[PDB]
Amino acid sequence: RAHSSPAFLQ
Amino acid sequence: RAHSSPAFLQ
Amino acid sequence: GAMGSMERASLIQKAKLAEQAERYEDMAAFMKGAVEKGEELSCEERNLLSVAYKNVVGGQRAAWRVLSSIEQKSNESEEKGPEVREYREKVETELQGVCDTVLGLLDSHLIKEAGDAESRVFYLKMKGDYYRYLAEVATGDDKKRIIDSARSAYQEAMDISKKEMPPTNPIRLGLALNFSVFHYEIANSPEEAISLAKTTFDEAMADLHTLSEDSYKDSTLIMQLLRDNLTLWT
Amino acid sequence: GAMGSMERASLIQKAKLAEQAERYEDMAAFMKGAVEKGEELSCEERNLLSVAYKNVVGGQRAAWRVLSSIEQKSNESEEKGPEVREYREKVETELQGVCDTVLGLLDSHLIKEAGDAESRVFYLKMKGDYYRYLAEVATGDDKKRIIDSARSAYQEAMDISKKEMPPTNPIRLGLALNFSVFHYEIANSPEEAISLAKTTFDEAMADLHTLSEDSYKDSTLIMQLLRDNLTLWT
Ligand SMILES: [Mg+2]
Ligand SMILES: [Mg+2]
Ligand SMILES: [Mg+2]
Ligand SMILES: [Mg+2]
Ligand SMILES: [Mg+2]
Ligand SMILES: [Mg+2]
Ligand SMILES: [Mg+2]
Ligand SMILES: [Mg+2]
Repeated sequence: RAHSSPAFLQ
Repeated sequence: RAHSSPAFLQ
Repeated sequence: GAMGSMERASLIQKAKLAEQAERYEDMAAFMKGAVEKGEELSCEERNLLSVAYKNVVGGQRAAWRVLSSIEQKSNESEEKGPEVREYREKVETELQGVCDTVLGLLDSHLIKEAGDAESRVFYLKMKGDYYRYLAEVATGDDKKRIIDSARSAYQEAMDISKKEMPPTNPIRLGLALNFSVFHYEIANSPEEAISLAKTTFDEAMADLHTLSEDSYKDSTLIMQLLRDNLTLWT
Repeated sequence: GAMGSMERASLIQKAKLAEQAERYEDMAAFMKGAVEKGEELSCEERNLLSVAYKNVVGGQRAAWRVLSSIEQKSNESEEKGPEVREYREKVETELQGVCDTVLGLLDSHLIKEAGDAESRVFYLKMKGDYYRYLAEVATGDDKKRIIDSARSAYQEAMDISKKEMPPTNPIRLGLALNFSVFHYEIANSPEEAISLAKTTFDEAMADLHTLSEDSYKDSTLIMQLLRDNLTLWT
Protein backbone atom coordinates (compact mmCIF):
# COMPACT_ATOMS: atom_id res chain seq x y z
CA ARG A 1 0.00 0.00 0.00
CA ALA A 2 1.17 3.50 -0.87
CA HIS A 3 1.39 6.39 1.58
CA SER A 4 -1.29 9.05 1.42
CA SER A 5 -1.24 12.52 2.98
CA PRO A 6 -1.39 13.19 6.70
CA ALA A 7 -4.67 14.74 7.79
CA PHE A 8 -2.93 17.89 9.15
CA LEU A 9 -1.57 20.11 6.37
CA GLN A 10 -0.07 23.49 7.25
CA ARG B 1 0.92 1.92 36.95
CA ALA B 2 1.09 -1.77 37.79
CA HIS B 3 0.41 -4.59 35.36
CA SER B 4 -2.89 -6.40 35.62
CA SER B 5 -3.87 -9.74 34.08
CA PRO B 6 -4.33 -10.32 30.36
CA ALA B 7 -7.94 -10.89 29.39
CA PHE B 8 -7.19 -14.40 27.99
CA LEU B 9 -6.41 -16.92 30.74
CA GLN B 10 -5.95 -20.58 29.82
CA GLY C 1 -31.57 -6.69 22.11
CA ALA C 2 -30.42 -6.10 18.55
CA MET C 3 -28.76 -9.55 18.57
CA GLY C 4 -31.94 -11.46 19.48
CA SER C 5 -32.50 -12.64 15.91
CA MET C 6 -28.94 -13.91 15.33
CA GLU C 7 -27.94 -17.52 15.99
CA ARG C 8 -25.69 -18.11 19.00
CA ALA C 9 -23.06 -19.79 16.81
CA SER C 10 -23.13 -16.88 14.34
CA LEU C 11 -22.59 -14.39 17.18
CA ILE C 12 -19.55 -16.35 18.34
CA GLN C 13 -18.20 -16.59 14.78
CA LYS C 14 -18.62 -12.84 14.31
CA ALA C 15 -16.99 -12.08 17.67
CA LYS C 16 -13.91 -13.93 16.42
CA LEU C 17 -13.97 -11.95 13.15
CA ALA C 18 -14.35 -8.70 15.09
CA GLU C 19 -11.32 -9.64 17.19
CA GLN C 20 -9.24 -10.21 14.04
CA ALA C 21 -10.36 -6.80 12.74
CA GLU C 22 -9.68 -5.12 16.12
CA ARG C 23 -13.34 -4.04 16.29
CA TYR C 24 -13.71 -4.53 20.02
CA GLU C 25 -16.99 -2.65 20.46
CA ASP C 26 -18.57 -4.95 17.87
CA MET C 27 -16.91 -7.95 19.53
CA ALA C 28 -18.43 -7.00 22.89
CA ALA C 29 -21.89 -6.50 21.38
CA PHE C 30 -21.72 -9.94 19.73
CA MET C 31 -20.60 -11.60 22.97
CA LYS C 32 -23.30 -9.83 24.98
CA GLY C 33 -25.81 -11.23 22.50
CA ALA C 34 -24.30 -14.69 22.93
CA VAL C 35 -24.54 -14.49 26.74
CA GLU C 36 -28.15 -13.38 26.49
CA LYS C 37 -29.07 -16.61 24.68
CA GLY C 38 -29.06 -18.05 28.21
CA GLU C 39 -26.67 -21.00 27.77
CA GLU C 40 -23.47 -21.36 29.77
CA LEU C 41 -20.21 -20.32 28.08
CA SER C 42 -17.33 -22.60 27.18
CA CYS C 43 -13.73 -21.74 28.08
CA GLU C 44 -13.16 -20.21 24.64
CA GLU C 45 -16.37 -18.19 24.87
CA ARG C 46 -15.60 -16.84 28.35
CA ASN C 47 -12.23 -15.65 27.07
CA LEU C 48 -13.88 -13.98 24.06
CA LEU C 49 -16.23 -12.14 26.43
CA SER C 50 -13.35 -10.95 28.61
CA VAL C 51 -11.11 -9.92 25.69
CA ALA C 52 -13.92 -7.87 24.15
CA TYR C 53 -14.92 -5.90 27.24
CA LYS C 54 -11.37 -5.51 28.53
CA ASN C 55 -10.39 -3.77 25.30
CA VAL C 56 -13.50 -1.55 25.31
CA VAL C 57 -13.04 -0.47 28.93
CA GLY C 58 -9.28 -0.18 28.37
CA GLY C 59 -9.75 2.56 25.80
CA GLN C 60 -12.18 4.36 28.11
CA ARG C 61 -9.84 4.14 31.11
CA ALA C 62 -6.93 5.51 29.09
CA ALA C 63 -9.07 8.40 27.85
CA TRP C 64 -10.43 9.11 31.33
CA ARG C 65 -6.89 9.31 32.72
CA VAL C 66 -5.86 11.82 30.04
CA LEU C 67 -8.89 14.02 30.73
CA SER C 68 -8.60 13.72 34.52
CA SER C 69 -4.98 14.90 34.35
CA ILE C 70 -5.94 17.92 32.22
CA GLU C 71 -8.75 18.72 34.67
CA GLN C 72 -6.37 18.47 37.64
CA LYS C 73 -3.92 20.91 36.04
CA SER C 74 -6.81 23.31 35.36
CA ASN C 75 -7.60 23.48 39.09
CA GLU C 76 -4.09 24.49 40.22
CA SER C 77 -4.42 28.55 36.44
CA GLU C 78 -6.51 30.44 33.88
CA GLU C 79 -10.24 29.72 33.94
CA LYS C 80 -11.40 27.96 30.77
CA GLY C 81 -15.03 27.17 31.59
CA PRO C 82 -16.89 23.93 32.24
CA GLU C 83 -15.80 22.03 29.10
CA VAL C 84 -12.98 19.89 30.56
CA ARG C 85 -15.16 18.72 33.45
CA GLU C 86 -18.12 18.13 31.13
CA TYR C 87 -16.14 15.98 28.72
CA ARG C 88 -14.39 14.04 31.50
CA GLU C 89 -17.87 13.37 32.91
CA LYS C 90 -19.10 12.20 29.50
CA VAL C 91 -16.28 9.66 29.17
CA GLU C 92 -16.69 8.63 32.83
CA THR C 93 -20.42 7.99 32.37
CA GLU C 94 -19.76 5.82 29.31
CA LEU C 95 -17.08 3.89 31.22
CA GLN C 96 -19.50 3.32 34.11
CA GLY C 97 -22.12 2.16 31.62
CA VAL C 98 -19.82 -0.51 30.20
CA CYS C 99 -18.88 -1.70 33.70
CA ASP C 100 -22.56 -1.87 34.66
CA THR C 101 -23.28 -3.87 31.49
CA VAL C 102 -20.59 -6.44 32.32
CA LEU C 103 -21.68 -6.65 35.96
CA GLY C 104 -25.25 -7.14 34.77
CA LEU C 105 -24.27 -10.07 32.55
CA LEU C 106 -22.40 -11.67 35.45
CA ASP C 107 -25.43 -11.20 37.71
CA SER C 108 -27.99 -12.39 35.07
CA HIS C 109 -27.03 -15.15 35.13
CA LEU C 110 -23.44 -16.22 34.47
CA ILE C 111 -22.21 -16.49 38.06
CA LYS C 112 -25.21 -18.32 39.50
CA GLU C 113 -25.00 -21.07 36.84
CA ALA C 114 -21.19 -21.46 37.07
CA GLY C 115 -20.35 -24.53 39.14
CA ASP C 116 -16.90 -25.59 37.95
CA ALA C 117 -13.97 -23.80 39.54
CA GLU C 118 -12.55 -22.60 36.23
CA SER C 119 -15.77 -20.83 35.23
CA ARG C 120 -16.78 -19.60 38.69
CA VAL C 121 -13.35 -18.16 39.56
CA PHE C 122 -13.07 -16.53 36.11
CA TYR C 123 -16.44 -14.78 36.52
CA LEU C 124 -15.87 -13.70 40.13
CA LYS C 125 -12.49 -12.29 39.10
CA MET C 126 -14.27 -10.36 36.33
CA LYS C 127 -16.77 -9.06 38.89
CA GLY C 128 -13.89 -7.80 41.05
CA ASP C 129 -12.17 -6.28 38.01
CA TYR C 130 -15.19 -4.27 36.84
CA TYR C 131 -15.93 -3.02 40.36
CA ARG C 132 -12.24 -2.04 40.50
CA TYR C 133 -12.63 -0.02 37.27
CA LEU C 134 -15.66 1.68 38.83
CA ALA C 135 -13.57 2.39 41.94
CA GLU C 136 -10.88 4.07 39.81
CA VAL C 137 -13.34 6.89 38.96
CA ALA C 138 -15.46 6.93 42.12
CA THR C 139 -15.32 10.04 44.33
CA GLY C 140 -18.65 10.37 46.16
CA ASP C 141 -20.48 8.66 49.02
CA ASP C 142 -20.37 5.36 47.09
CA LYS C 143 -16.59 4.92 46.75
CA LYS C 144 -16.38 2.85 49.94
CA ARG C 145 -19.22 0.57 48.88
CA ILE C 146 -17.74 0.04 45.39
CA ILE C 147 -14.37 -0.83 46.94
CA ASP C 148 -16.06 -3.30 49.29
CA SER C 149 -17.88 -4.91 46.36
CA ALA C 150 -14.62 -5.42 44.47
CA ARG C 151 -12.88 -6.79 47.58
CA SER C 152 -15.74 -9.21 48.27
CA ALA C 153 -15.80 -10.63 44.73
CA TYR C 154 -12.02 -11.05 44.65
CA GLN C 155 -12.07 -12.71 48.09
CA GLU C 156 -14.71 -15.25 47.08
CA ALA C 157 -12.72 -16.05 43.93
CA MET C 158 -9.51 -16.42 45.97
CA ASP C 159 -11.13 -18.81 48.43
CA ILE C 160 -12.37 -21.09 45.62
CA SER C 161 -9.12 -20.90 43.66
CA LYS C 162 -6.98 -21.92 46.64
CA LYS C 163 -9.22 -24.92 47.36
CA GLU C 164 -9.80 -26.10 43.77
CA MET C 165 -6.91 -25.07 41.49
CA PRO C 166 -3.16 -25.68 41.48
CA PRO C 167 -0.96 -22.67 42.30
CA THR C 168 0.22 -22.48 38.67
CA ASN C 169 -3.28 -22.30 37.17
CA PRO C 170 -3.36 -19.19 34.91
CA ILE C 171 -6.81 -18.10 36.16
CA ARG C 172 -5.66 -18.41 39.78
CA LEU C 173 -2.48 -16.47 38.94
CA GLY C 174 -4.32 -13.71 37.06
CA LEU C 175 -6.81 -13.37 39.92
CA ALA C 176 -4.04 -13.02 42.51
CA LEU C 177 -2.25 -10.51 40.27
CA ASN C 178 -5.38 -8.36 39.98
CA PHE C 179 -6.29 -8.61 43.67
CA SER C 180 -2.75 -7.44 44.47
CA VAL C 181 -3.25 -4.46 42.12
CA PHE C 182 -6.54 -3.77 43.92
CA HIS C 183 -4.70 -3.70 47.26
CA TYR C 184 -1.97 -1.37 45.97
CA GLU C 185 -3.96 1.05 43.79
CA ILE C 186 -7.49 1.02 45.27
CA ALA C 187 -7.40 -0.11 48.90
CA ASN C 188 -4.33 1.85 50.10
CA SER C 189 -2.76 -1.47 51.21
CA PRO C 190 0.66 -1.67 49.52
CA GLU C 191 2.04 -4.15 52.07
CA GLU C 192 -0.86 -6.52 51.43
CA ALA C 193 -0.29 -6.14 47.68
CA ILE C 194 3.40 -6.99 48.02
CA SER C 195 2.79 -9.94 50.34
CA LEU C 196 0.15 -11.41 48.03
CA ALA C 197 2.31 -11.02 44.93
CA LYS C 198 5.33 -12.61 46.65
CA THR C 199 3.45 -15.58 48.11
CA THR C 200 1.64 -16.20 44.81
CA PHE C 201 4.90 -16.14 42.85
CA ASP C 202 6.72 -18.46 45.26
CA GLU C 203 3.92 -21.02 45.44
CA ALA C 204 3.71 -21.12 41.65
CA MET C 205 7.50 -21.51 41.33
CA ALA C 206 7.40 -24.61 43.51
CA ASP C 207 4.72 -26.23 41.29
CA LEU C 208 6.27 -25.55 37.86
CA HIS C 209 7.98 -28.97 37.89
CA THR C 210 4.59 -30.65 37.38
CA LEU C 211 3.85 -28.86 34.08
CA SER C 212 4.29 -29.60 30.39
CA GLU C 213 6.33 -27.23 28.24
CA ASP C 214 3.21 -25.40 27.02
CA SER C 215 1.62 -25.09 30.47
CA TYR C 216 4.96 -23.90 31.86
CA LYS C 217 4.90 -21.09 29.29
CA ASP C 218 1.31 -20.16 30.23
CA SER C 219 2.11 -19.96 33.94
CA THR C 220 5.49 -18.23 33.72
CA LEU C 221 4.02 -15.47 31.55
CA ILE C 222 1.69 -14.45 34.39
CA MET C 223 4.38 -15.00 37.02
CA GLN C 224 6.54 -12.45 35.19
CA LEU C 225 3.78 -9.86 35.65
CA LEU C 226 3.83 -10.49 39.41
CA ARG C 227 7.61 -10.03 39.34
CA ASP C 228 7.30 -6.82 37.30
CA ASN C 229 4.91 -5.38 39.88
CA LEU C 230 7.16 -6.39 42.77
CA THR C 231 10.05 -4.60 41.04
CA LEU C 232 7.90 -1.47 40.64
CA TRP C 233 6.66 -1.59 44.26
CA THR C 234 9.89 -2.43 46.12
CA GLY D 1 -28.27 17.26 15.89
CA ALA D 2 -27.21 16.36 19.42
CA MET D 3 -24.65 19.21 19.32
CA GLY D 4 -27.20 21.93 18.51
CA SER D 5 -27.30 23.20 22.10
CA MET D 6 -23.50 23.42 22.55
CA GLU D 7 -21.55 26.62 21.84
CA ARG D 8 -19.33 26.57 18.75
CA ALA D 9 -16.27 27.44 20.84
CA SER D 10 -17.07 24.65 23.32
CA LEU D 11 -17.34 22.13 20.48
CA ILE D 12 -13.91 23.17 19.21
CA GLN D 13 -12.43 23.00 22.72
CA LYS D 14 -13.86 19.52 23.23
CA ALA D 15 -12.63 18.35 19.81
CA LYS D 16 -9.11 19.26 20.95
CA LEU D 17 -9.61 17.36 24.23
CA ALA D 18 -10.94 14.36 22.32
CA GLU D 19 -7.85 14.42 20.11
CA GLN D 20 -5.59 14.38 23.19
CA ALA D 21 -7.57 11.41 24.54
CA GLU D 22 -7.49 9.61 21.15
CA ARG D 23 -11.32 9.61 21.11
CA TYR D 24 -11.66 10.20 17.39
CA GLU D 25 -15.35 9.31 17.07
CA ASP D 26 -16.13 11.94 19.70
CA MET D 27 -13.77 14.37 17.97
CA ALA D 28 -15.60 13.90 14.67
CA ALA D 29 -19.01 14.38 16.30
CA PHE D 30 -17.83 17.62 17.93
CA MET D 31 -16.40 18.92 14.64
CA LYS D 32 -19.56 17.98 12.73
CA GLY D 33 -21.49 20.01 15.29
CA ALA D 34 -19.09 22.92 14.80
CA VAL D 35 -19.51 22.81 11.00
CA GLU D 36 -23.28 22.75 11.37
CA LYS D 37 -23.19 26.10 13.20
CA GLY D 38 -22.90 27.50 9.66
CA GLU D 39 -19.77 29.66 10.01
CA GLU D 40 -16.67 29.12 7.89
CA LEU D 41 -13.77 27.21 9.48
CA SER D 42 -10.33 28.59 10.26
CA CYS D 43 -7.16 26.77 9.25
CA GLU D 44 -6.91 25.12 12.68
CA GLU D 45 -10.57 24.08 12.57
CA ARG D 46 -10.32 22.59 9.07
CA ASN D 47 -7.38 20.50 10.24
CA LEU D 48 -9.33 19.33 13.31
CA LEU D 49 -12.18 18.24 11.03
CA SER D 50 -9.82 16.31 8.76
CA VAL D 51 -7.85 14.67 11.61
CA ALA D 52 -11.07 13.48 13.25
CA TYR D 53 -12.68 11.88 10.20
CA LYS D 54 -9.43 10.52 8.80
CA ASN D 55 -8.87 8.57 12.00
CA VAL D 56 -12.47 7.30 12.11
CA VAL D 57 -12.46 6.15 8.48
CA GLY D 58 -8.91 4.82 8.91
CA GLY D 59 -10.03 2.31 11.51
CA GLN D 60 -12.95 1.27 9.30
CA ARG D 61 -10.74 0.85 6.22
CA ALA D 62 -8.26 -1.29 8.14
CA ALA D 63 -11.08 -3.48 9.47
CA TRP D 64 -12.70 -3.76 6.04
CA ARG D 65 -9.40 -4.93 4.53
CA VAL D 66 -9.03 -7.65 7.19
CA LEU D 67 -12.58 -8.91 6.61
CA SER D 68 -12.34 -8.68 2.81
CA SER D 69 -9.19 -10.83 2.86
CA ILE D 70 -10.88 -13.48 5.04
CA GLU D 71 -13.88 -13.45 2.69
CA GLN D 72 -11.63 -13.85 -0.36
CA LYS D 73 -9.91 -16.89 1.17
CA SER D 74 -13.32 -18.39 1.96
CA ASN D 75 -14.26 -18.32 -1.75
CA GLU D 76 -11.21 -20.26 -2.99
CA SER D 77 -12.53 -24.08 0.82
CA GLU D 78 -14.98 -25.33 3.46
CA GLU D 79 -18.36 -23.60 3.53
CA LYS D 80 -18.87 -21.60 6.73
CA GLY D 81 -22.16 -19.82 6.03
CA PRO D 82 -23.06 -16.19 5.43
CA GLU D 83 -21.38 -14.68 8.51
CA VAL D 84 -18.13 -13.40 6.95
CA ARG D 85 -19.99 -11.66 4.13
CA GLU D 86 -22.59 -10.28 6.55
CA TYR D 87 -20.01 -8.78 8.88
CA ARG D 88 -17.89 -7.40 6.03
CA GLU D 89 -21.08 -5.78 4.73
CA LYS D 90 -21.82 -4.32 8.18
CA VAL D 91 -18.39 -2.67 8.40
CA GLU D 92 -18.63 -1.55 4.76
CA THR D 93 -22.01 0.10 5.33
CA GLU D 94 -20.67 1.99 8.36
CA LEU D 95 -17.63 3.10 6.35
CA GLN D 96 -19.89 4.34 3.55
CA GLY D 97 -22.00 6.18 6.11
CA VAL D 98 -19.00 8.09 7.44
CA CYS D 99 -17.87 8.99 3.91
CA ASP D 100 -21.40 10.18 3.08
CA THR D 101 -21.42 12.28 6.26
CA VAL D 102 -18.15 14.01 5.32
CA LEU D 103 -19.26 14.53 1.72
CA GLY D 104 -22.51 15.99 3.03
CA LEU D 105 -20.68 18.52 5.20
CA LEU D 106 -18.54 19.55 2.23
CA ASP D 107 -21.65 19.96 0.08
CA SER D 108 -23.68 21.80 2.80
CA HIS D 109 -22.00 24.19 2.69
CA LEU D 110 -18.23 24.21 3.22
CA ILE D 111 -17.09 24.14 -0.41
CA LYS D 112 -19.51 26.74 -1.75
CA GLU D 113 -18.46 29.30 0.89
CA ALA D 114 -14.70 28.62 0.52
CA GLY D 115 -13.10 31.35 -1.59
CA ASP D 116 -9.46 31.39 -0.52
CA ALA D 117 -7.20 28.87 -2.21
CA GLU D 118 -6.07 27.30 1.07
CA SER D 119 -9.61 26.50 2.17
CA ARG D 120 -11.04 25.61 -1.23
CA VAL D 121 -8.18 23.27 -2.21
CA PHE D 122 -8.25 21.62 1.23
CA TYR D 123 -11.99 20.88 0.94
CA LEU D 124 -11.86 19.71 -2.68
CA LYS D 125 -8.97 17.40 -1.76
CA MET D 126 -11.13 16.03 1.08
CA LYS D 127 -13.98 15.48 -1.39
CA GLY D 128 -11.64 13.49 -3.64
CA ASP D 129 -10.31 11.53 -0.65
CA TYR D 130 -13.72 10.44 0.63
CA TYR D 131 -14.91 9.46 -2.86
CA ARG D 132 -11.64 7.49 -3.11
CA TYR D 133 -12.47 5.65 0.13
CA LEU D 134 -15.90 4.87 -1.31
CA ALA D 135 -14.20 3.61 -4.49
CA GLU D 136 -12.02 1.24 -2.45
CA VAL D 137 -15.14 -0.78 -1.49
CA ALA D 138 -17.29 -0.22 -4.59
CA THR D 139 -18.09 -3.23 -6.78
CA GLY D 140 -21.45 -2.61 -8.50
CA ASP D 141 -22.83 -0.44 -11.30
CA ASP D 142 -21.73 2.69 -9.39
CA LYS D 143 -17.97 2.05 -9.18
CA LYS D 144 -17.30 4.00 -12.39
CA ARG D 145 -19.35 6.98 -11.24
CA ILE D 146 -17.67 7.06 -7.81
CA ILE D 147 -14.25 6.96 -9.48
CA ASP D 148 -15.26 9.81 -11.78
CA SER D 149 -16.46 11.85 -8.79
CA ALA D 150 -13.11 11.42 -7.02
CA ARG D 151 -11.17 12.27 -10.19
CA SER D 152 -13.26 15.39 -10.80
CA ALA D 153 -12.81 16.75 -7.27
CA TYR D 154 -9.06 16.10 -7.32
CA GLN D 155 -8.76 17.73 -10.76
CA GLU D 156 -10.56 20.90 -9.67
CA ALA D 157 -8.31 21.09 -6.60
CA MET D 158 -5.20 20.57 -8.75
CA ASP D 159 -6.17 23.33 -11.16
CA ILE D 160 -6.62 25.85 -8.33
CA SER D 161 -3.49 24.75 -6.48
CA LYS D 162 -1.26 25.14 -9.53
CA LYS D 163 -2.59 28.65 -10.19
CA GLU D 164 -2.71 29.94 -6.59
CA MET D 165 -0.14 28.13 -4.41
CA PRO D 166 3.63 27.67 -4.52
CA PRO D 167 4.87 24.17 -5.41
CA THR D 168 6.08 23.64 -1.81
CA ASN D 169 2.72 24.43 -0.19
CA PRO D 170 1.85 21.46 2.08
CA ILE D 171 -1.80 21.38 0.96
CA ARG D 172 -0.74 21.37 -2.70
CA LEU D 173 1.80 18.62 -1.96
CA GLY D 174 -0.67 16.48 -0.01
CA LEU D 175 -3.25 16.86 -2.77
CA ALA D 176 -0.78 15.76 -5.45
CA LEU D 177 0.32 12.84 -3.27
CA ASN D 178 -3.27 11.65 -2.86
CA PHE D 179 -4.20 12.16 -6.52
CA SER D 180 -1.17 10.05 -7.43
CA VAL D 181 -2.39 7.32 -5.06
CA PHE D 182 -5.81 7.59 -6.74
CA HIS D 183 -4.17 7.01 -10.14
CA TYR D 184 -2.16 4.01 -8.93
CA GLU D 185 -4.67 2.23 -6.68
CA ILE D 186 -8.10 3.25 -8.03
CA ALA D 187 -7.82 4.34 -11.67
CA ASN D 188 -5.47 1.60 -12.97
CA SER D 189 -3.07 4.35 -14.14
CA PRO D 190 0.33 3.58 -12.57
CA GLU D 191 2.26 5.59 -15.18
CA GLU D 192 0.16 8.68 -14.45
CA ALA D 193 0.73 8.13 -10.72
CA ILE D 194 4.50 7.92 -11.19
CA SER D 195 4.65 10.94 -13.50
CA LEU D 196 2.61 13.07 -11.11
CA ALA D 197 4.68 12.08 -8.08
CA LYS D 198 7.96 12.78 -9.91
CA THR D 199 6.93 16.15 -11.33
CA THR D 200 5.48 17.24 -7.97
CA PHE D 201 8.66 16.27 -6.12
CA ASP D 202 10.97 18.00 -8.60
CA GLU D 203 8.99 21.24 -8.70
CA ALA D 204 8.95 21.38 -4.90
CA MET D 205 12.71 20.69 -4.72
CA ALA D 206 13.40 23.71 -6.91
CA ASP D 207 11.35 26.00 -4.61
CA LEU D 208 12.77 24.90 -1.22
CA HIS D 209 15.36 27.70 -1.32
CA THR D 210 12.59 30.26 -0.71
CA LEU D 211 11.50 28.73 2.62
CA SER D 212 12.25 29.30 6.29
CA GLU D 213 13.62 26.44 8.38
CA ASP D 214 10.16 25.55 9.72
CA SER D 215 8.43 25.71 6.32
CA TYR D 216 11.25 23.64 4.83
CA LYS D 217 10.50 20.95 7.41
CA ASP D 218 6.77 21.06 6.60
CA SER D 219 7.35 20.67 2.86
CA THR D 220 10.12 18.06 2.98
CA LEU D 221 8.01 15.81 5.21
CA ILE D 222 5.39 15.49 2.46
CA MET D 223 8.04 15.28 -0.27
CA GLN D 224 9.46 12.23 1.50
CA LEU D 225 6.07 10.51 1.15
CA LEU D 226 6.17 11.12 -2.61
CA ARG D 227 9.67 9.62 -2.68
CA ASP D 228 8.55 6.62 -0.60
CA ASN D 229 5.77 5.92 -3.10
CA LEU D 230 8.12 6.27 -6.06
CA THR D 231 10.45 3.73 -4.43
CA LEU D 232 7.53 1.33 -3.94
CA TRP D 233 6.25 1.80 -7.51
CA THR D 234 9.51 1.72 -9.49
MG1 LIG E 1 -30.74 -21.13 17.68
MG1 LIG F 1 -3.26 34.39 33.71
MG1 LIG G 1 -19.53 11.27 37.45
MG1 LIG H 1 -23.50 -24.96 35.46
MG1 LIG I 1 -23.30 30.88 20.22
MG1 LIG J 1 -12.95 -30.03 3.54
MG1 LIG K 1 -22.25 -3.27 0.24
MG1 LIG L 1 -15.88 32.62 2.19
